[PDB]
Amino acid sequence: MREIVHIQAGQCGNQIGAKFWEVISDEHGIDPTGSYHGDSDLQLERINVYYNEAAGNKYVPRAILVDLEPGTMDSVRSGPFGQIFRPDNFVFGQSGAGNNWAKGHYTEGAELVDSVLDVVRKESESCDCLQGFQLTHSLGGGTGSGMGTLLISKIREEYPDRIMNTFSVVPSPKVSDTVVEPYNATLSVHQLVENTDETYCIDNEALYDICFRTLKLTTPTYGDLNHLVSATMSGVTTCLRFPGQLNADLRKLAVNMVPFPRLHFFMPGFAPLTSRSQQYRALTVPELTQQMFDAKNMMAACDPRHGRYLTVAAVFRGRMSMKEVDEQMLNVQNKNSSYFVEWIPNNVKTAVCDIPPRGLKMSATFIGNSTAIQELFKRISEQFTAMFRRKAFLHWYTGEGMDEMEFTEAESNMNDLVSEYQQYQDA
Amino acid sequence: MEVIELNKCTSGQSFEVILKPPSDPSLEEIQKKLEAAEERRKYQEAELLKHLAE
Amino acid sequence: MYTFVVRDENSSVYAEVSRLLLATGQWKRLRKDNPRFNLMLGERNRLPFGRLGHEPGLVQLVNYYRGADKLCRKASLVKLIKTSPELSESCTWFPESYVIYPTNTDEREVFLAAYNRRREGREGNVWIAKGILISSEASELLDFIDEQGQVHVIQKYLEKPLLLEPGHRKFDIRSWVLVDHLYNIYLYREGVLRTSSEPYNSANFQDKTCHLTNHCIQKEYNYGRYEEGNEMFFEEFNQYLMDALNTTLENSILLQIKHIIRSCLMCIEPAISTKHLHYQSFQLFGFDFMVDEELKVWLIEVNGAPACAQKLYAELCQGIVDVAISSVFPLADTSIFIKLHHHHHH
Amino acid sequence: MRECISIHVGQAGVQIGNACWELYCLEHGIQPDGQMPSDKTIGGGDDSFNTFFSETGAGKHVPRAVFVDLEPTVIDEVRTGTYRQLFHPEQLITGKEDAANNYARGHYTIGKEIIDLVLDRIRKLADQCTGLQGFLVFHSFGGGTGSGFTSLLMERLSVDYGKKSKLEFSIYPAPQVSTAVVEPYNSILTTHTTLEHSDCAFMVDNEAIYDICRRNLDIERPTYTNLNRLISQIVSSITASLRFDGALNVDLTEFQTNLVPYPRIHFPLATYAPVISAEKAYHEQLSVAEITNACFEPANQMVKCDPRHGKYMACCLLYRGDVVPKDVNAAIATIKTKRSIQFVDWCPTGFKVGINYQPPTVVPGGDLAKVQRAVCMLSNTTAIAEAWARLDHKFDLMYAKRAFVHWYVGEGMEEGEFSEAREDMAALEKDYEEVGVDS
Ligand SMILES: CC[C@H](C)[C@@H]([C@@H](CC(=O)N1CCC[C@H]1[C@H](OC)[C@@H](C)C(=O)N[C@H](C)[C@@H](O)c1ccccc1)OC)N(C)C(=O)[C@@H](NC(=O)[C@@H](NC)C(C)C)C(C)C
Ligand SMILES: Nc1nc2c(ncn2[C@@H]2O[C@H](COP(=O)(O)OP(=O)(O)OP(=O)(O)O)[C@@H](O)[C@H]2O)c(=O)[nH]1
Ligand SMILES: Nc1ncnc2c1ncn2[C@@H]1O[C@H](COP(=O)(O)OP(=O)(O)CP(=O)(O)O)[C@@H](O)[C@H]1O
Ligand SMILES: Nc1nc2c(ncn2[C@@H]2O[C@H](COP(=O)(O)OP(=O)(O)O)[C@@H](O)[C@H]2O)c(=O)[nH]1
Ligand SMILES: [Ca+2]
Ligand SMILES: [Ca+2]
Ligand SMILES: [Mg+2]
Ligand SMILES: [Mg+2]
Repeated sequence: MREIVHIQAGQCGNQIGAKFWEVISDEHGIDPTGSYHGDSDLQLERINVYYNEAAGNKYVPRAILVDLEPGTMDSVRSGPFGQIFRPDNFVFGQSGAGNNWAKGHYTEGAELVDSVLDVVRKESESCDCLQGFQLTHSLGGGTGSGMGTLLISKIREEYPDRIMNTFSVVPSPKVSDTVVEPYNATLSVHQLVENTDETYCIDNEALYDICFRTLKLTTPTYGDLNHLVSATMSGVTTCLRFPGQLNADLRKLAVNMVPFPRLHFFMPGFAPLTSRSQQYRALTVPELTQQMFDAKNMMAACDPRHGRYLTVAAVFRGRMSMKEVDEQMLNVQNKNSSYFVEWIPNNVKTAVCDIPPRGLKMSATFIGNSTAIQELFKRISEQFTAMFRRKAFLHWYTGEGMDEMEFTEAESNMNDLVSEYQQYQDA
Repeated sequence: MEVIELNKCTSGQSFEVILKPPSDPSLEEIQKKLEAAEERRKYQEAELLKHLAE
Repeated sequence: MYTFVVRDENSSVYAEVSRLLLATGQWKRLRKDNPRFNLMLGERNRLPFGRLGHEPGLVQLVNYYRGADKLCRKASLVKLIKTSPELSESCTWFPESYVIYPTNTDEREVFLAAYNRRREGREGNVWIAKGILISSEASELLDFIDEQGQVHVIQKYLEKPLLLEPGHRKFDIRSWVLVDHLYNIYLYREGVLRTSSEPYNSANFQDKTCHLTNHCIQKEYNYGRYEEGNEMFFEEFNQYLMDALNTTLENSILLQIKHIIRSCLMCIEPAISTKHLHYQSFQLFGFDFMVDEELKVWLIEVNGAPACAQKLYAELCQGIVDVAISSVFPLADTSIFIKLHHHHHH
Repeated sequence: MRECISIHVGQAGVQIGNACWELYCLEHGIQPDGQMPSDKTIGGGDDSFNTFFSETGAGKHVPRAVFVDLEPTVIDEVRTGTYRQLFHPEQLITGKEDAANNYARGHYTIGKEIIDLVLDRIRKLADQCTGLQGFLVFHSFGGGTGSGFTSLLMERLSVDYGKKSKLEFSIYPAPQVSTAVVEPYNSILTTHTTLEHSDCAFMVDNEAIYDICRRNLDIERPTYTNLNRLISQIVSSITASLRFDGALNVDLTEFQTNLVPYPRIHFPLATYAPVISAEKAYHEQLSVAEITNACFEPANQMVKCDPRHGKYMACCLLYRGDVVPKDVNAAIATIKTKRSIQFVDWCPTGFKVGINYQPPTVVPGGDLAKVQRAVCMLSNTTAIAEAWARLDHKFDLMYAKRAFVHWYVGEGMEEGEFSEAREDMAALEKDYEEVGVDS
């Protein structure tokens, strides 16, 4: 009844997107049928944020599934939770995007985008008071990247006073060997800087390293990477889905998290880190607090000690002492005060939700707007320039109508972003 | 020191004790207020829509 | 880790406390405007006491007592003594004194009431102003007060001071007093006589290298003749009092000093104590004393931000840490002060 | 008899209102359905309690209240809570989406689409009043609605009810429970725009109340419910003289007269005693001297500050319970000799005392113990400006970098409205310093 519209785009976007629906549907007591079989009414009080009700007391994700090839969507459909999704919200083409941002944004994607907007519009029109949109996608491929950014631009045209939120998956050569990813991602970041209000930087570099170094998985799969993504996504959406004081809608989060409109790229973090394998000792509140702020628990590969936190939100789940939570939270700030900008007083805000995630007695999710996120953008930028200075691989893009100029503006805008962060790390 | 104004009733009582003596915007201006803000929002939204059209 | 900030760069004493704290490796200094501190060593003017004790999770302590200026400004001090019944007009350890304004409240009239019973007892009638001048002649000072612009004090000048021999010299005593957060009053066992180097001349009041005993006003005019820096310490002065006068420092002067210090600070305790407050205060004071030839002690002035004497920085600054600070913020894992307390029953 | 309309704005305003009306009903022995067995004039009256309740032929006592929130959640808890029948649906007004912790969204953007509706609902209550005195307005400084809508509402009540008194109960922001990092911005903005429109404002700092709850009720982590029950006892205390027979502060005009000689300096400090845990097994009941003396302990104040280091301009003591004048005067005599209490030169040093013999009522199952006698001091001391200083400093820190400003400009407000509101506060902190210090 403050409604969110979810869209998932491309391979990655739909993979993490389906995972998201599996996990929260379980947290809200909804089964693949769409039938509620839970034992508490916290589960239902705010269900209409993410689900429409249907006849037979049926709950149906407010979810649009977009791709330019079918592969992944067929997989969603005949998977476990596939029956839960509204069939006419599956919107797909046949040709695919060949990891090519230009195909996704300008050629192949344009052919399909109006159909997606028809479905978005139908879902918007039956919302008591729509708050905005959330999108899941990668930035290194073509559909999620180029088409997903194209959609963002068009949604903002029709709904310019609604909030736009992305879970954007940032590429890393530790996970993909596709050579043009830095292109597709620099081009996407340009879009996100201008047209989203909140972006969760979910860095495939960090997810891989957490899987290998910490979880001792010698051969990480996308399944292992995604388990981390779904846990983070459950965590960062908890204040929107359950009854609560703080960051209970997208706009309020935005207001608390974004001091400057361009600096809306968040480092998420999760504790305790787990692989898909039972965790038998519950964490103490001090442990959650120390872990959630640990660099090794960050889903964006940045060293938080290399920058300064503009704003933080922390979300603690499970039955625990609020007193201990406040003491520990306060203790992180007072022991490391120098990493928290002094010109934004009381910049850390903390929420506690009694329902834990499945699997855990206790958990914490960290959302940080820190200036160290530049390291991520510099990395993408270094990879971009290495190719761009020899105009390499550009024919794949100019062949779809693009000019070099457009690459140059994008590189520039992301380098401006980086230096604005630097600006505030030294203030 | 000096008690005064002693008032008593069924509910209670009151008095004073003294230790020491001494030694607007119009309806119009508002409706305007609101309307200039809204015009500025409209301009900002229009500029964005102009930009998105480009 | 405890934390602290520094907001008075020119403080001789607190410079030294910054060093000693860091060197514990259990205290971390922050930028002066970072509010997430356990301890502030504050500025001297408009210290923002209203922003203290509103940081959850932080016991906060400051090195000044709000309200203390009332003891430490000459106009206020004089005022405080006449008005407070615990001190009163009686008060036998403070020179008769009056608050006088320029004419650009005032008790100029009531000053003369006494000036012309010393001209109508023809006895000693020398006074002193608050840039400072002594005179026998009232209107040569009043015409000096209005010609300077600030509110000033007129005080009876003590014509019969104790005089150190060899030298026929004059001195004041400075005692360093520390009041902690519990309002324990701690007298540092080392005081110092800030001496003159030039024989006291009672017939001539302009040549003021002999009437004013200030560490600066001596230097910048026989500095160093009888002892370093015109500073006699207590072992020697005690020794001299024994030799020359057959008495002790403790008995002749120091009981009086302890008495004056307690009386001063117990007077204002209710206006400045932090015992139930949301931040706690401590503070170092420097009390300045005069002794007459009769071995009678007189309070000159109280200093809100005193400097120590070079020899004694190391020990005093350590004591401040031990009692004023580590009392509030303990560590893991011989006392240089004497505690002023006295509970007589009547 | 002259009627008073209570207006509760935003989550904090509303939840505090709930708590107050719950207490008022118990105090006046009015039941959840609105029936009052002790009232014998059925369908009417001009008793003192009727200043705050209207009556129906069915025998129903209904608050002279209007609740307004820009989202519905919180007002829906009233609509279906235990006092649902007390209120006429038309007194509970809600929007679809809230002001998102933004003064401008609440003032300019959403305020415009709802102001007229509320004014009309307030007009419906005013029309049942033979002699309306004016309004009590309850809101937070830090919420978007509480700050932004309220100031708009206050500018309009000045226009449509010019001769009428306006009092505030204002929640001043505290990080231990605040929900937004821009609360300092909102607090200053609403204070600026609201200042000329409010005759007397009682600020409560959530910090103060939170700690009273920790320290005196042994509550490990205070909730709004804990906080509000406490706040509501202070409020009831302040308003008792308007709902009960007496001769002190019998009308809204009198608070201004007794507590506010300099109009802009209209922020009296409340101090309340005794606050005693209901779980406490053995409690020695506290004397008149003891609870009066507690009125001068910063730990018992609604705002932490130190009244020793400013001056007084007025001081009322409001007692409930077994208290007689003679005991009050002895208490005050002793206290004057012990404590630092300096009035300004142009004001008598003295107290106005109000005694209601009925001891404080408490919510059954609440945290507060029943007590034999209690007191609330209202003192207009320049020391409360410490709170202004704190708020202003935080505002300066953020605004120097324009942090978050774009959210406000985004809603139609102009960057200049920030610096103009800060100038007003700058001058406010100056008025307080003139009045309260010498050298
Ligand atoms: C780190 C790079 C990705 C993550 C891994 C992973 C791919 C994966 O997980 N794949 C390839 C689609 C199928 C999926 C897994 O099979 C292994 C299934 C069980 C799974 O995790 N399925 C999940 C539950 C499913 O939801 C899913 C998710 C995404 C896509 C499809 C299906 O295989 C180990 N890959 C390419 C590799 O490890 C490869 N190695 C390389 O690319 C190296 N460079 C040569 C890497 C380290 C940069 C191959 C030699 C195998
Ligand atoms: N004492 C008290 N403080 C509250 C309560 N609710 C919110 N607050 C405080 O008020 C401020 C939050 O403002 P709210 O009143 O929630 O804001 P709102 O008026 O609902 O405005 P929007 O939600 O922005 O539309 C913070 O300082 C909260 O701690 C309450 O019930 N009691
Ligand atoms: N009533 C008095 N009788 C005799 N000598 C006096 C006196 N008042 C002041 N003096 C002399 O003047 C000297 C300095 O005066 P005073 O102490 O008032 O000024 P000051 O504040 O600049 C230095 P400090 O802050 O260290 O005390 C004293 O050491 C003392 O010898
Ligand atoms: N974390 C995660 N990353 C993925 C997944 N699938 C693809 N990626 C990454 O996403 C990028 C390729 O984008 P993809 O979504 O496959 O292309 P699209 O279908 O054209 O949007 C590369 O950086 C891949 O490593 C996934 O399931 N999980
Ligand atoms: Ca085609
Ligand atoms: Ca009646
Ligand atoms: Mg692919
Ligand atoms: Mg609200």
